[PDB]
Amino acid sequence: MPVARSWVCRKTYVTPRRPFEKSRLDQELKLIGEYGLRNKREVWRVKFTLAKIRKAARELLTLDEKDPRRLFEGNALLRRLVRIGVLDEGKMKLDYILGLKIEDFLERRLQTQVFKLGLAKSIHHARVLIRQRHIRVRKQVVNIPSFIVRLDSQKHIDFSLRSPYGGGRPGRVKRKNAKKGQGGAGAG
Amino acid sequence: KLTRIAIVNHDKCKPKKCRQECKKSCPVVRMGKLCIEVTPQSKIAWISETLCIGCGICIKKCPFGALSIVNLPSNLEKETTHRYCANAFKLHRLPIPRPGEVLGLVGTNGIGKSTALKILAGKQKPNLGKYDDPPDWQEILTYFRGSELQNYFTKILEDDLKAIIKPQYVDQIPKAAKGTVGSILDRKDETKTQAIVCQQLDLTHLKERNVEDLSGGELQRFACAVVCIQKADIFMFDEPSSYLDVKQRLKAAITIRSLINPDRYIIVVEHDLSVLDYLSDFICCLYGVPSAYGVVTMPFSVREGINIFLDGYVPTENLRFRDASLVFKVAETANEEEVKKMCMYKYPGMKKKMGEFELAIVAGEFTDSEIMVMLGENGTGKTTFIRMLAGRLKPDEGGEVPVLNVSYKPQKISPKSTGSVRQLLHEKIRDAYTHPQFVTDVMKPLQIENIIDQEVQTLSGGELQRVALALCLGKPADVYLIDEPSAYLDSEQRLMAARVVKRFILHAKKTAFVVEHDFIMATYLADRVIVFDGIPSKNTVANSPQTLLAGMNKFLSQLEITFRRDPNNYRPRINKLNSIKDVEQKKSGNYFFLD
Amino acid sequence: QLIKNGKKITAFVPNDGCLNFIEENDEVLVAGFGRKGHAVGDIPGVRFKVVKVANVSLLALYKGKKERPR
Amino acid sequence: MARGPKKHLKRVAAPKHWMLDKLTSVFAPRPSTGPHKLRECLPLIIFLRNKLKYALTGDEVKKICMQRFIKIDGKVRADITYPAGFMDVISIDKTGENFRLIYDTKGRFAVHRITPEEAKYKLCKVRKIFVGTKGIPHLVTHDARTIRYPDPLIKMNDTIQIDLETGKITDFIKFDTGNLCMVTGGANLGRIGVITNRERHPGSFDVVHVKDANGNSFATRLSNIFVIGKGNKPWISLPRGKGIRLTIAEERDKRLAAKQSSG
RNA sequence: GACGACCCAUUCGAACGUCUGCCCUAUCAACUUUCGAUGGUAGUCGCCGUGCCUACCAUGGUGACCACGGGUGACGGGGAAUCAGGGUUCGAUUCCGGAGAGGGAGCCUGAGAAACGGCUACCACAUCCAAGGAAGGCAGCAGGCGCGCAAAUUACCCACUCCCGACCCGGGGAGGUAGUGACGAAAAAUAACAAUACAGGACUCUUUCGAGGCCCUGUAAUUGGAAUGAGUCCACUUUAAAUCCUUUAACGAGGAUCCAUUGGAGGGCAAGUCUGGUCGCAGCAGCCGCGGUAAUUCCAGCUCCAAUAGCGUAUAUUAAAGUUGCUGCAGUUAAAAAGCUCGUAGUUGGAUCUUGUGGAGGGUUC
RNA sequence: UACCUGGUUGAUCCUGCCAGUAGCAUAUGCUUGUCUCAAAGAUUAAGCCAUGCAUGUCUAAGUACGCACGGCCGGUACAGUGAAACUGCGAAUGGCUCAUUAAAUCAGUUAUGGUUCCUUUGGUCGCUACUUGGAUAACUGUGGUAAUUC
Ligand code: SF4
Ligand code: SF4
Repeated sequence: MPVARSWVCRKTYVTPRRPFEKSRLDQELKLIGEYGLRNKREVWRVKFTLAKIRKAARELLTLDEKDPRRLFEGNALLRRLVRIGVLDEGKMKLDYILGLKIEDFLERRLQTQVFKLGLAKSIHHARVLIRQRHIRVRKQVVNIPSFIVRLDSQKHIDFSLRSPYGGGRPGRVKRKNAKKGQGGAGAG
Repeated sequence: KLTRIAIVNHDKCKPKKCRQECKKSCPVVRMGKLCIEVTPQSKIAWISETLCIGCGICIKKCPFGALSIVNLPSNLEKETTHRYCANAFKLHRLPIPRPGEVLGLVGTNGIGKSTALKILAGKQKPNLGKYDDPPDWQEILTYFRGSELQNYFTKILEDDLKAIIKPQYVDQIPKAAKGTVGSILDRKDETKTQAIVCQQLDLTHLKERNVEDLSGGELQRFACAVVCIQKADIFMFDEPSSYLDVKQRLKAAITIRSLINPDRYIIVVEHDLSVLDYLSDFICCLYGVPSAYGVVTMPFSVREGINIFLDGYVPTENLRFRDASLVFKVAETANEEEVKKMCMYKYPGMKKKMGEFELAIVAGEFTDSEIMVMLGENGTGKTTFIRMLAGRLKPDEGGEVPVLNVSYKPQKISPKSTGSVRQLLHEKIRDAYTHPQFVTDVMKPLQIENIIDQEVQTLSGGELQRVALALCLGKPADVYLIDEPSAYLDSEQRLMAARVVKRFILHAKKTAFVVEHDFIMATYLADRVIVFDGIPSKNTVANSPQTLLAGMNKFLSQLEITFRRDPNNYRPRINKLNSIKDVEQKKSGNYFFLD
Repeated sequence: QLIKNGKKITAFVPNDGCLNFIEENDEVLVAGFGRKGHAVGDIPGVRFKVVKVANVSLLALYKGKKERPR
Repeated sequence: MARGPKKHLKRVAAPKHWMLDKLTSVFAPRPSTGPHKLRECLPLIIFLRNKLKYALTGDEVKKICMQRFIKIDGKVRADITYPAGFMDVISIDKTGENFRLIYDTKGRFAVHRITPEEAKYKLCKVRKIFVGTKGIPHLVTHDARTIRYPDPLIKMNDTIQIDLETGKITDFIKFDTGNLCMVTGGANLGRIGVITNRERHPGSFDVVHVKDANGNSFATRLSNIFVIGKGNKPWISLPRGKGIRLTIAEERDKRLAAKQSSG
């Protein structure tokens, strides 16, 4: 039967062709350990978005200089890399897109920024503060550690207003310990 | 899961041309067991109902389509609504009720009938087979989601609709409830309904008599009358047809079929001969093994559903293999002894009264070779005409006292014993002559746990009639006295209750007087017959005994009812109140045929 | 012997002692041996293996998770 | 099977210029049979619900029309799927406003409000000329209007002006070089320019060359050219952007520079 | 104003015709033809052109540039999977076109049907009967039997999207809502941090020994306080009425539970030349190979490896395959040049027939 | 990401295939906490089907003597709400499946100067008469058949 639904979706990563290559295994584990990730799929996502960026820049570099399509799509791809802080304003040409690395994108995650901005004591503590509703971006409580921070959004990371750090009510442990402590005198 | 068997039931089967390839392709035959038997010039093959497994390999390889699978019933563990106790009976499926039409249930006795009605009425609740922490109206009303029962059960919980049910056993009514003469009916849920039922159920008795005065044929009509005057949205009629006369079964069906119209639900169940196909609009059938489990079919139309039970025995669901049209004395045989030795008990007439009611008997013959059937309507007092014998009332002011010994079985029983029925067998000798009087009756089918040594206070009332018959047959007599012997018996064991008495008495050289409503019992037992006439509860006479062709034609003529019988299945059927068959029969004076 | 064609097959039974579960005149589910119709290893002329017995898996019987219903 | 005419329209099969969403539904309004082709009209329900937003559902459109508020070419229409099209006027006398249907330069109908003295006439393209019984001459327009006794100078492809209270001809523009036109089909849909050459073929299609206000040049089949003014000046008021069709790089630069859309 | 009708023009179409485009097969080479095959003249029939059909006449029409015949687990297209460049395989399936309502045939009504939720008959099934008769078509939505390796509830509503009628009002298993659902896709928990003892390594004082030392690991007898949703459950919000999600009061964590699995550890290919049992047996092993009394490979304990809310196996198919080769293979000896020569179609085919000065944009002439 | 590795020998260099490696879509095994999407009796049998539903419809404006309900009293055609029945329109669209079908269907491209067309929209609508005829349905009344939307 006809229906008002839609069926558009896609995959966001690819698996490596050699399963047990020693040189590949420890390189991926060093990226997991330095950035505080959960699994290999979380690294293979970032390699796939970089590969699609380089595949587009390598096409536009074939066309003549000042071709109408090379002018329009090239200016759009370069603006969009600067907006997330991955590329320097002082560089700004397609030739420098081919010089980017995976560690340029892993540094722009909210989990990395919560640790580097000094709201947390480790890259492993930062993920737990985000996922437990303690942190805020501009006006909004955010709950997703892989959120990518825009260059004007950068100076507006903070604690939540309804949180035991940030100026809110105490948690359920401190409330129970105080209650039963006063009850130690009797009638509580 | 289901058991499966191959069947060779095809016409013009051809061992002469098929090269016997069904025999050669069977794996059970390849492993060296005789599952298929056939050879050239034999007429039709034989196939084992127990060595066979449900694989279906031979069916692909017969040159003609002569062979196919049927399923057989098994203990499937699917769809269990309720279980009776730990390790006991399984109900399986439940039917769906529909408004503004009549649903009829059918099947053998004990198969799960009354427990479905109790669940639908909300007097029981389903438990899904869980014995420990059983469900309560939360998992129930979630187990039913996606079905019509979901939107139904929520209304009986919220009081948006309410239910009422006629008792299975009506002899409890005079003990379970009380009032004066008349008043027990007067104070029910509406007034106007009581005045209109007076045209179609007989209300002459209850304005003169107490409820504990009543006969079983008054109590059935009183149970039907008192349910029709109450307010409900759903009504259930468990056996509206026991202790009830051939004319009165039609009158009872008519006053049930008037309830239907104003968006109300109705469910009915019977073991009948000729009236369920006047009362119902749809049929459901129950199948299984009665001490252990039952299962409910999808619904059928009336004529179709009756044929699936009584002429043929397999439903559209590709299953049952059982009933084989057991609806008549199908063999039509006679081959027994003719003897000129005889003894005589001939007696004079009398006049008598049980109340404000005139009764009389004419003088006549009685003799040692014969069984006498008694014919006449309910309220003709004829249970008291049996009770004269063995001397309990008016022994010698007309009639005569018995020369030695007489044995008696009553139509009303209310038991008073303790511990087991087993000790009551001391009243008879069992080992000296084991069949038919015990092994083909008390122990049939399957030698079941339900009867062997139970208390009569937990025994079923339909099995209590069987053991009460089996006990009273045990003592010596010249005469045996019987009334209502078919009460609460299904069609299989009605013929066994007729066989167990006639096959015994005709070889013992002994007598009986017997009383029945049911046509099949009367036409098989009799060799001479007695007929009553007059006005019920006012003035009635018992006639001199007659030959069967003289007796029953006068009885059917007095009822203004006449019969048809079918050549393909022997089922006896009623003709409607006016018809070409009715006028062609009553101008001829013949009321039954091919006898 | 296969149900849909009535033709005959021989099949291997994996693992130590699994032949004790199989009995006779009952249903098995059978699968390929891993080489697209050719034989495998030291076994001469066997192209198939058993995977299910009477609607229970040989792995669930062998690891003690289930038993044959009787 | 197909045993007669169809009476439904699937939403992915509907004309692209209506801009219907993907996920509310399976069906779209089938335009009522009438003066304009199914591919070339705007159903009245899409104008009231989706463009002007006076109603949130099709039932709120039905109970606007049944109160007799809506006029098309000066006639009251109660049908919610009536096929309005190019050069028609819609009047809503209760709110006090008037509209004309004209193409936006991206090839879709703009909303275009007009003064009540300009709501008194419309422009019509000539489709046919013929002579009936007793020698009486007849004219046919692009919107199915039939006129008796036209001026004998009015020929094929010309534009005529009519007053809506009486339906009679007032004035006309000849098809010839140097006159202003709008493009009503193909890829050049919604552009405006002056006619600069006509190239003709005996059998098959003639081709017209048109010149822009900014000096761009474009061409189309003669069936797509509608004349709107003698020489350089139009006989109707024109919407924002005036048919100039700027490219995606010019459109980016004005959107950044002007800071419009609440920047 | 409403309704109605003959004729033009519109709109929605329908029907017939033009040009170019197709999977395998020669163990299919000749085919069609008053039993209309190709064409001409007059007519009949039809909504209209026409061998559409009839009478008379002529002797034509197609094929190696593959006709005619046979096969197809063949409905066509938009499209889908895989892919350096070139390709190979798939498309019953929500949009568009066609065909059909058990199998064949005939026909009424109407603007429109050779209609099947219309009718008549034969052929195959099959229901009721008082044996005279009467009634039938789920490849609509739910539901059942049979088949098989293989596929969900006989639930609620016209509120939304649209359609039909005489209509602002009635109707809709079209369509919407909830149930089942590890086909498949996106996001993302299962522990964070201090103190203490032992441990690594910088650096300083000192010939060396030893001490001070500051930043990171574990893990045990076991310490300490703080944070939180998974669950339970009141209220608002949600919607036709509800559920779910989001919002918010009250309970909710010390680890021995609020306990992560599926396959492996000789090589290809990440990870034990541990300890007990069996003895060419039981078994393992895609492939090469392990087991015959001191097994790195079987059966088990411990330890370790890989991916992770997922992982293994059977079978079709794309890449790897420059192992079908157009780009781009090979034929002395590994598989393979007709014994030799002529020759029609097909593919391929030698040389030749009007230029430099001047100006613009740009160079130092084109 | 334009890629290879194990296996013919006492050892070497080749030919050549078998086996491994990654994706995709059907079945199947073991395992499972939260949350947003959503395919699903095509493959075999276009095999056979119990029961319920899936197509109807009235305005100020074709025909109102239904005591069916009703008013301030009366028919001045005749009030007013209005079951049933007659008349008009729709039921040829939608939904389901993939059996047949190889110059056929289908796609792009063109043509009716070789045809038909309910409805919508615009033209056109002047070569006993102050109003004719008879006859059916709803309704009332009497029936036939085991049985039907007889
Ligand atoms: S079943 Fe078939 S094959 Fe077997 S004997 Fe009968 S006809 Fe022959
Ligand atoms: S079904 Fe199988 S087992 Fe039964 S008779 Fe046929 S071949 Fe034998």
